[PDB]
Amino acid sequence: SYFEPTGPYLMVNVTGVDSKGNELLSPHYVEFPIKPGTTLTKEKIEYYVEWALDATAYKEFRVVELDPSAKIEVTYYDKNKKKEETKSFPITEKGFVVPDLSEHIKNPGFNLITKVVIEKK
Amino acid sequence: SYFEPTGPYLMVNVTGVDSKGNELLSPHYVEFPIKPGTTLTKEKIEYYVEWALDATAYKEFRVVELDPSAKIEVTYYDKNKKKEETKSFPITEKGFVVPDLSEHIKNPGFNLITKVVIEKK
Repeated sequence: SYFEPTGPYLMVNVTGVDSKGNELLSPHYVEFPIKPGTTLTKEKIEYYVEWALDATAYKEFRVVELDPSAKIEVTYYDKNKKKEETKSFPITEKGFVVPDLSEHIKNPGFNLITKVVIEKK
Repeated sequence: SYFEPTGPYLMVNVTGVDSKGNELLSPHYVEFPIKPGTTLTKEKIEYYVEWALDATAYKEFRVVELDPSAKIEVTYYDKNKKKEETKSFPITEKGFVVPDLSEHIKNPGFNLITKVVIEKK
């Protein structure tokens, strides 16, 4: 889309590095629409980062591992409290259900800013 | 300096916003040399962010508050473990003493990536 997204979305900002820590790919920005009620698990997230890398020179690379301390975070301004609120969700096999924040913001961006180790298959 | 810094440094990456959350200033990158043994406290850190804003249009603005969840973080590759290690330090009045990581890296960058609320004096 050319315009601001109309609903919740997953914003993937990933830095790709090799197994020795050398940066291969700079923070690459990609948006994916998501809907409240969806369960986001570790495998689904890895699939979104592979999808993200498809727009790069590293489209055929295997994603070895995501930084284990990586979390999905959403920040918004609560209008009724006049305060900024930030929620964080862990990336696990059980996963978490995407909440509906429409009461505060119609197009919340769920952020995944992390480093990923990649390698040739 | 035009070249890569030769010793430890504090890297300030701040986003300035007003009291309603409007972004006034985009992540602004500034480096300050620091030495192991120095105690970095909340007030010293606020002083570094004011110093950082002096390079911007918001040089006369008062820094109202730093995001309370902001931490100072340093990431490096431990050569003997062949693993990346990340250390985080809280921003408090007691503060923390800057460690000497020269065994692993000669010019570690202590990162402060946070949002700060600013206003006219």
